[PDB]
Amino acid sequence: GCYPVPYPPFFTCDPN
Repeated sequence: GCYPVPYPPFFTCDPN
């Protein structure tokens, strides 16, 4: 699952 974040990178993704 990937969701937006405040701190860069703005793209986050889980290890699963």
